[PDB]
Amino acid sequence: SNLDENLVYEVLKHVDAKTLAMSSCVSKIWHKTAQDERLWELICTRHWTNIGCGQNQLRSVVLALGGFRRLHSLYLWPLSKPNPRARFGKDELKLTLSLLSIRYYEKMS
Amino acid sequence: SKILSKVIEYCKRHVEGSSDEDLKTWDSEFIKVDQGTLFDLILAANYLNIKGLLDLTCQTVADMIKGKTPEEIRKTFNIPEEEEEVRRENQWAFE
Amino acid sequence: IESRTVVPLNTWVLISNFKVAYNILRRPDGTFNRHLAEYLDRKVTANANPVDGVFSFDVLIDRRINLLSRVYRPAYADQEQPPSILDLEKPVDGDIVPVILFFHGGSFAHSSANSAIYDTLCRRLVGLCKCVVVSVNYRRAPENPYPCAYDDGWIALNWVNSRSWLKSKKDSKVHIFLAGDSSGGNIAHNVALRAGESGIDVLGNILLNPMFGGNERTESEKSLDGKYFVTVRDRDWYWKAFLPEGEDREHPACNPFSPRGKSLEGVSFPKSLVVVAGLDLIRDWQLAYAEGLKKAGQEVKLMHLEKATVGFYLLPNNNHFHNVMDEISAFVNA
Amino acid sequence: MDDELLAVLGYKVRSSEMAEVALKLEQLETMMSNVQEDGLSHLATDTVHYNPSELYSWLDNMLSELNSTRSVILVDSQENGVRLVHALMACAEAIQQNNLTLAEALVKQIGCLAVSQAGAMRKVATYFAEALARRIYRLSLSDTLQMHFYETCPYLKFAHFTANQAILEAFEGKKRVHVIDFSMNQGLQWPALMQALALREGGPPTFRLTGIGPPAPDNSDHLHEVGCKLAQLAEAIHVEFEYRGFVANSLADLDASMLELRPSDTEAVAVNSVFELHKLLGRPGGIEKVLGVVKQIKPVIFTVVEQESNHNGPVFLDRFTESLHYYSTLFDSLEGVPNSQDKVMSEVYLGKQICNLVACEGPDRVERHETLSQWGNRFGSSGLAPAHLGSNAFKQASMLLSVFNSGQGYRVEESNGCLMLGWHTRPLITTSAWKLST
Ligand SMILES: C=C1C[C@]23C[C@@]1(O)CC[C@H]2[C@@]12C=C[C@H](O)[C@@](C)(C(=O)O1)[C@H]2[C@@H]3C(=O)O
Repeated sequence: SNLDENLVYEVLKHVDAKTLAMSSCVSKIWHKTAQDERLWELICTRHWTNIGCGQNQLRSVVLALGGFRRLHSLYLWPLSKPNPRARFGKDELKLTLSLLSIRYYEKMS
Repeated sequence: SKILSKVIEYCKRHVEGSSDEDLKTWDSEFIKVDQGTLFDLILAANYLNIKGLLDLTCQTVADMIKGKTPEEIRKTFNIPEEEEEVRRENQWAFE
Repeated sequence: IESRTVVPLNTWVLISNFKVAYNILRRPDGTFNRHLAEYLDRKVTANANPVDGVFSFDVLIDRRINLLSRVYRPAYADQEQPPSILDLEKPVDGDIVPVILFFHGGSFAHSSANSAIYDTLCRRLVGLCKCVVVSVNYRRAPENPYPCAYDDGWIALNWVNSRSWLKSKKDSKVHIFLAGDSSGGNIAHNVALRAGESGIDVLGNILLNPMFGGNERTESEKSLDGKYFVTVRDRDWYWKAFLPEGEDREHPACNPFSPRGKSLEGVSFPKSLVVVAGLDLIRDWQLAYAEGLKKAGQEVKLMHLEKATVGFYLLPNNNHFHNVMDEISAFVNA
Repeated sequence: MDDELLAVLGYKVRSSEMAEVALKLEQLETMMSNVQEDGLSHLATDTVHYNPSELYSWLDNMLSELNSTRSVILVDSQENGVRLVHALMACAEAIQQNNLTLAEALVKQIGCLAVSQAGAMRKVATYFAEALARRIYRLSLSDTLQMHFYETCPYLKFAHFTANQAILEAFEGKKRVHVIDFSMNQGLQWPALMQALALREGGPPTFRLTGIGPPAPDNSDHLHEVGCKLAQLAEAIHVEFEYRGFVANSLADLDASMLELRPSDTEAVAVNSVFELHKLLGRPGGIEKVLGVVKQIKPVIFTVVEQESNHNGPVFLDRFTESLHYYSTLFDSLEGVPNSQDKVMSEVYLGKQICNLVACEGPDRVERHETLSQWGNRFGSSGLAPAHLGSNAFKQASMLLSVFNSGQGYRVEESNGCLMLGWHTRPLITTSAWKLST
């Protein structure tokens, strides 16, 4: 039916990664609420047991280079596509964020 | 009211580890009875500002949403540039 | 304390280092640390310059599965200059020429044809037996559990049997001897079975501590447990990783003489040379394999060494290595 | 002296350290019996391993934490390839015999064979005949080209990420840093390093960058343009930035006085060079002057990425033979890559490399490749001790070969504290890091 912004932020909270991106394509209101990067922030944070750096610096840097949605779609999904058992650690985060920064620099001109 | 009596019979039970599994069985019977009125049970929760019931009732909807195709998600709750844009931006889910 | 007085210090160091590294690389939930395993693995590269009368070169046999083999040949004595690219696949001159098709060990999970312990073994085989060797690089478990190795072996054999430059002038045929180490010996046996079913005529078979097992606990497993570099825990780990899902250690790939297996009566099989180590955790299974070969109506020359551990053939500092090499040379040039 | 029986197997253990090593192994065993699975997990995922060959150091680390070679690969081909190689080796010897009459026919002969030939050998024959054609007559776009080499081949990304880890590890504990890029190009290595210092524990330092580029009317300002975009990136992630461009015909035209270096204790210096030092061997005495300047800089790390081959022999048909094998492997790796304009412009980039390899001589020939054994001899005489690469760098290079390359058979190997990228068992490039010997 019809749900409010904070209502979608609650129902679309417990859907993890694939089903959220599924729900990014259904409803315009849910489209906008899925472009919200806090759900993807939580999704990406679930992949790591210990990022090794504070969340305060990580969130600003990742949103300054394109956001969490693009970080998940472009790089994390290749790294999890063959086997979803393994949990990402330091090296996976470093690799994906370096690729994201290089991609941000490519668009810079 | 019906949703008022529902929140009483939920929250005194809340007042009333191993308890959570049969609590979730009672919750299954609950959202079975709370079906239909579930979506307006969200509005009742917003009226009341509940915390545990809100998470529990959103969990059931989330458990539904899992693994349905676009029009499936449509017909469960009765809900071309943008279509192709979202399809291409989320292609990895469909790939 | 018990393994120190049975092997030399260098062999002890090598095997203990391998054991502790593999202990680090094994994870209880059935997953393998592949990146660290490849980082810790010591490897070499092919060289077309003859060193000590042997030169090698790699051949990409298959591209869809990335199947590769390394070919070891004796140096061309007639010529003086080092061989060129065209000289690599030069026809052999000789009435009889045997080619050994070798599979390496590692319990279906470790090592490669490029490893610095199997390259040395293949070079020594060429030098001593006076032949040519083809070392296969088959897929490994648990990423490629089963039957990936048994298909890589079949493809490599089909390739080896087609090389017109490996034919012999006596009868216009290729004389292939299947050889395997540890798990490779396992593969060798199975490959020979397949070679028996088709038209390929394998003439001999060499097994060095072949890898076989079973559900029951033999007396060697109970008595010898952790005494010499091997424990039943890691043996069961490797059998679980290699074997398919929902199968026990009585699967025919584990025990060839299981009731679900196949009978070796009325079946054409090559003559076998089985070398069984004495101080081995799984000695009883290897002796049972030899006995089953003898009682199946087949030919086999059992070589039971009383005080031999695993990996005695990786260093030329013991009498067992020399005896086994002499027996292999006599078995080949017969 | 090492143990001969074990050194053949790939392990460098002293003969007089044997007992000690064995004792350590015993100790290790006991600890792994006590600390058990959890501790072993710490040994796998929370540890960085260096130089596995040195058993003493590896065991010490584990104990402290718990407390001319010719490599050839034959891919499937046809006898027409042998006829092509026979024709190609016929012209190289004929042109070296001062024949210059059979060479014209032989060059024409190669052309008639190539059309019938199909596969990667047709491309290698076409590019070698053309370079053989205009050598006979000699005794008788660029920015987009290095771009197209990025999204198609994995050698540039391997060089950047693997060198960044060595620089990042050496920068820990410093408040001001300065890196000098001998191969500044378009500055694609550095955006990935800047984001790593932003998320660094303890606080990002002050990042200063200085690039050096080849002369051109536009490349003088193209280097200025590059720093314009890097300055805007360093502000989005809150990093203090500084930049200064250079124009120089050759790296031998440099000196330490004009790099504007503060004291090294105040600002840490790290020199970088990717695919640049081989272009300096054509000039006599060039490599010894540049390596005497790097020592004058006194950096903390110097990462070099080169090509693993011997294409700088004093005999022409020797250079011709090795180059034909090496560029046959490269064109074999690209055979399965899907056809695209990036792929087409990649072969032209390599075709210009082949053509400069055999047609030119003297300073005009810049493709003077060498092997790590030869390269390590030059650095060792300068005074640059090796800096070993760990398993963290190895791991990322392996996952790098899994995002963009999927079915292609590229492998990473460790050797003598270095990293190599090759096709199957055939090495192609090598990454090494060096430090001043003390
Ligand atoms: C876990 C293993 C694997 C061992 C036995 C051990 O218990 C420890 C030592 C391993 C080994 C080391 C190197 C060789 O590849 C091997 C065949 C051997 O002889 O000894 C390897 C051998 C084997 O493959 O069975």
